[PDB]
Amino acid sequence: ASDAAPLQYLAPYSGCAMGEFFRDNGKHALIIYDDLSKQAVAYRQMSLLLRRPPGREAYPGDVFYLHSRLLERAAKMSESNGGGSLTALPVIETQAGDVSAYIPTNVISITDGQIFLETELFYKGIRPAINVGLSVSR
Amino acid sequence: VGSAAQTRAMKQVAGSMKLELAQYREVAAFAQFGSDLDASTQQLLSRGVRLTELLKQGQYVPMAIEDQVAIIYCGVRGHLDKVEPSKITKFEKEFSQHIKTSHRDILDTIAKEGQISPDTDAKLKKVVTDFLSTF
Amino acid sequence: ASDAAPLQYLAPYSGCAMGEFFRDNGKHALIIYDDLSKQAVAYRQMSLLLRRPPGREAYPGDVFYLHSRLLERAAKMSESNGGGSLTALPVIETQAGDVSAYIPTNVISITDGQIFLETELFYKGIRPAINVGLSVSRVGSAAQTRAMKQVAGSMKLELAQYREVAAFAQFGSDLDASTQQLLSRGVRLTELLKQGQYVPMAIEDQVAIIYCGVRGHLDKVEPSKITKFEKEFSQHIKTSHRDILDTIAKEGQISPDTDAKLKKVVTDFLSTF
Amino acid sequence: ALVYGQMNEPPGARARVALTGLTVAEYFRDQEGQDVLLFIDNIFRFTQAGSEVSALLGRIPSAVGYQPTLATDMGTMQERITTTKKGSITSVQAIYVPADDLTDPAPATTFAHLDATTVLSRAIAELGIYPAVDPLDSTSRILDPNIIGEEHYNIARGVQKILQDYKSLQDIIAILGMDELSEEDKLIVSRARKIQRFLSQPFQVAEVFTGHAGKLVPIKDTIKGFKMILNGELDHLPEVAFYMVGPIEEVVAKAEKIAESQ
Amino acid sequence: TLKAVSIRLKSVKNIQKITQSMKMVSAAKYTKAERELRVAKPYGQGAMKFYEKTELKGQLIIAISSDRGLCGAVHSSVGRQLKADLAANPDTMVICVGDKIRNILQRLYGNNLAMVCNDFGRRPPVFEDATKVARAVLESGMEFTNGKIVYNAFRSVVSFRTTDIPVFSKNAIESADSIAAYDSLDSDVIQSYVEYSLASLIYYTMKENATSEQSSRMTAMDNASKNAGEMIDKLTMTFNRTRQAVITRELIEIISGASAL
Amino acid sequence: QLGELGTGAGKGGGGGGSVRAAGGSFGRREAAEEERYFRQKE
Amino acid sequence: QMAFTFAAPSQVFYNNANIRQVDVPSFSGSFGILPAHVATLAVLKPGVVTVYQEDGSTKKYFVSSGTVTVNDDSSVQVLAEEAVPVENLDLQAARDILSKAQSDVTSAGADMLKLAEGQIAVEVGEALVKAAEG
Repeated sequence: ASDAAPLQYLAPYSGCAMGEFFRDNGKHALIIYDDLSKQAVAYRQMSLLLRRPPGREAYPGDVFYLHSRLLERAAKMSESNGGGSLTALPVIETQAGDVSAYIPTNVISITDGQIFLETELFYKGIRPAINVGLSVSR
Repeated sequence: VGSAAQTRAMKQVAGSMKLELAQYREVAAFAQFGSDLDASTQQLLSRGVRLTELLKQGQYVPMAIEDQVAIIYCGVRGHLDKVEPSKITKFEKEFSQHIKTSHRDILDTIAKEGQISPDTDAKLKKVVTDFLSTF
Repeated sequence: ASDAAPLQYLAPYSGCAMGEFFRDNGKHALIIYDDLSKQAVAYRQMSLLLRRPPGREAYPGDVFYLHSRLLERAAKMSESNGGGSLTALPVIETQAGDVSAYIPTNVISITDGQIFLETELFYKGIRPAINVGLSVSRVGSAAQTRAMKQVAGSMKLELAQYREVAAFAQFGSDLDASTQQLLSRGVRLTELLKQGQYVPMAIEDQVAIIYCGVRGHLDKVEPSKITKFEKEFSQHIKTSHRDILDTIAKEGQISPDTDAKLKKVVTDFLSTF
Repeated sequence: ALVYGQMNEPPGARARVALTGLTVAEYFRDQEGQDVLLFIDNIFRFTQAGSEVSALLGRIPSAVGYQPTLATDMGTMQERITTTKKGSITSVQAIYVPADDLTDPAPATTFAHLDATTVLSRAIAELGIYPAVDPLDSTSRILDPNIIGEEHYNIARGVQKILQDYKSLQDIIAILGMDELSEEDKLIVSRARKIQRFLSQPFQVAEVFTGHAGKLVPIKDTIKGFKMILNGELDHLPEVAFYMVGPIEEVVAKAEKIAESQ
Repeated sequence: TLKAVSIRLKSVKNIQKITQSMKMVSAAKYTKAERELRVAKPYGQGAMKFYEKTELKGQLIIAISSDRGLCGAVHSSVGRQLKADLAANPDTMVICVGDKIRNILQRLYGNNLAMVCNDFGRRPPVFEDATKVARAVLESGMEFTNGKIVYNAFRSVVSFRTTDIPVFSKNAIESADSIAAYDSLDSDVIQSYVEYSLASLIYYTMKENATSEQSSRMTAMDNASKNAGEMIDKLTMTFNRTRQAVITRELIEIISGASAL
Repeated sequence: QLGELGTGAGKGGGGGGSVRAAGGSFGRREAAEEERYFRQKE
Repeated sequence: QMAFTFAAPSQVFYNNANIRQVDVPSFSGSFGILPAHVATLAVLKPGVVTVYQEDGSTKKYFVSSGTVTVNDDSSVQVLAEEAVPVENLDLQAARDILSKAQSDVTSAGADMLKLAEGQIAVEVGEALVKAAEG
């Protein structure tokens, strides 16, 4: 949080490149973006300081392409490409359990399913507080 | 514009309809939890339900002003209180046919007068009761 | 409103400097800004036309600084500075009760307490329509006399208890005796705070009438006759029992001996009343 | 030490005065090796001043009118408040929530840095319990059986569970009465009222306004005292003996003094 | 819009306050009523013991209700059971205690309504009201051989069952097969015992019905307050989202107008 | 279609308390019970 | 083995408790009950129901009206209108109501219904006089 917004914007792509080394060399890598909601805030700061037109919740229009070009690099390769893979676990923080907000709905439309964690289940002592009915694996 | 945009026959029957729909609006809410109602209130509720089903109309079939006035006049004078609302449309076609080829003198009388006289009101009510007996 | 926007923006600072003359010379001044909402509109007009960067609701970024540097000049000066004072009563008009709007949010943060007024309470007969549960005074009872602090502490506690059980009083008639007592007392105290316009009353009259409210002297009277009791019993103690008022003024409070004398006066008056 | 960035100051002064107080606290950490306390009041006015500065500089505001650099402005200040190898700075920050909305960008950015929470409730103060900390609404991240200890965590969870049962039984007592579940809920309500009284404590800085000498309870005395109340070892003492006394030895000494005076 | 959510949130908040106030009042009445039901239940057990021992099998129908409505599904389901009686005994006169049963059943079987008691429900049921109904059955002179009383049984706090307690006549009691085993039977003894057993069964149902009605109203307001509380929380989050969206959208419009110059 | 009483302030039919201003179905319930009482009186 | 169900609209006294003897004042004669009694039923009258449990304890319960039923399964169901122990009663109050009843009888005149009510209160008052003074 003390680092500049361009550093927080660049860091998911830097880690993805380090994970894409294992994917393209026949090995398998797991990557965790903790969290992409803060990277969208850092990118919104860069966009607003560049006088770009704000949209929904003052986010730029390419905040979907910000995460889509990142997460699409997590793929399972064919045997002619070495057979490696990259697995992505993006993290999104909601506000009062609102998965209908702009940024979480963008990432849900990108990823292959979401694991939803409930505040109500977390208060009751259920850990991990995974919502079974609202967790999808495509 | 109000009633100035209506003809004399329509203004006579739409004013009474607007009063009855206002009275029906006061008493239409009783179906939520009410069970026992006054006989005059039940008649107002039944007539207003007929009027709400009277305002329904299919697509691409606009009806003439004389047909609209005659059907609304029957709706607000209690001529449809004995008819189930599901058969209002069937009555709207068949009864209008009955007063078209047989009682066309009455239509000419209303057209020349421009309104509904009490004698013409009694004549139309007798045709309605005769048609409902045949219905 | 016919004056230019710079004149409407500059008027609170001009009046504050006039009140600061009394503050710096050892005297006490009261300044009313009626109202600061329109002064912020005038300052917004100048800033927008000077091509200054607009913010929330098109207000400039230094509109908090506009009202804070005005309202911080209301101070109670030290005894080495002459002991003068300047008291500010800013007025803010809110839109449909939205106290979270930008300009009301700023002035609420600056000031030392608020006096909320509602139109719903206004048409219920509560005039002045002060919301007791919402209005705050951060200085507390340090700004009250000994007699007023003695009685308003019990009145605040009783009115808080009445608002807790105010839901039952609307329909509940077969309640317990304690809840009926709490709602009946709060009705007397709510009717007690009603006051006409352009008729302020002295602190002795205010303390006496709310002493009768919180000591159960009004539980036997109807709420519609509370206002008539407020004026007539005040006359009954201003020209027939002046010795009790002298003792209260001499000691600054109500002793239990003076409490017993007031109880006998109320009982004798309510026999006549 | 006070730095006092006042309200009648320009937004640049109010935005930087949290950095001024942080600099004084950083000297006591780095150049003295101490555990420093930093009090920020108010942290919302730090955010508000930064929003005014960005509006003055002409930057396009972010959502709900805040500055585009809101997370970085908060993050740059809050990341200097940490434990280093020389010392630490612990920050207690007064928090204002605008429009009672916890999803507002100013509290939502602030809550990402908080490690605890101390809620001062006026309802607790109306019961005469001082300090008026709400025992259930006050949270902490380090309330886990790895940072504070197993006995600390279990006693804290038991105290919270007892007070939650008291809250769930208060309406039942208010409707029916004290006669419920024979002497099981009577034991729970007796312990819970003893817990609420034992949370109160006299303060040394207020010992001339109240007359009660202040107490500084060590952590082991607190854990031992609340373990005794949870185990029912003090069911024969009045609840008044648990009020405004620091250690649990003060409780039994006060109960003995009551028994001697009676 | 923001105004529509604010108006709706204010209304639901007032609904929760009323239902919470109703829940506290109805819980107080239910606590008092169940306290007296704890002693007035074996009173009905002893009264029904004689009719159980005779094993007599079945006109008149007693319906127990109250003028205080909106207590749940009490008067609706009891009237529904009464409607099933109208499909089973269409020629049976029914004596109702409460206007709600009269309102529901007058449209269907207004020709088979003997009398409807009103101005009842606000007061707790005591024996004098039971004797008023008992004297009403006697002095009316209406012919009846068998009969039953419709009331809401008190199964539990959240569950109430609509059952029937059979009530016979003096003439039917004399004609009973097992009544010959009971001795000291003459006209005056049977007549007085029957007209007091009736006033002991009516008192038993009135205590069961009152406790069941207060319990149903208590759990209905409890469900209403919880549901209004959940609706307040969702409307508060919707209000906060809409308030933030309005501020952001209005500022973007001002910025776009400022940048286009 | 007539703007039934209690459906909402400015939404065709309504006007009054918070429930009637909010409309929906509780405003319909308020209008139904009130009009039933005053029709019984008349 | 004699199940006792002595209840009242106000209070409840016994619930299936084994009692050696209960003597009941009924309209068919002020008879007594022992376990496995005669299958019968009778109507209570103003008088002193007595309870003699398995321990021989004597308890007096004055009632004002009611019903008494003994079934073939040795089950006793005595229901009374207002059953109270006689110790919380006053003989002076009993004669005061009795004198009031006598005034009602004398002032009844042609009011035969009021004459019956005076006679009824006379029976209740005389029952309580013997109850309280015994």
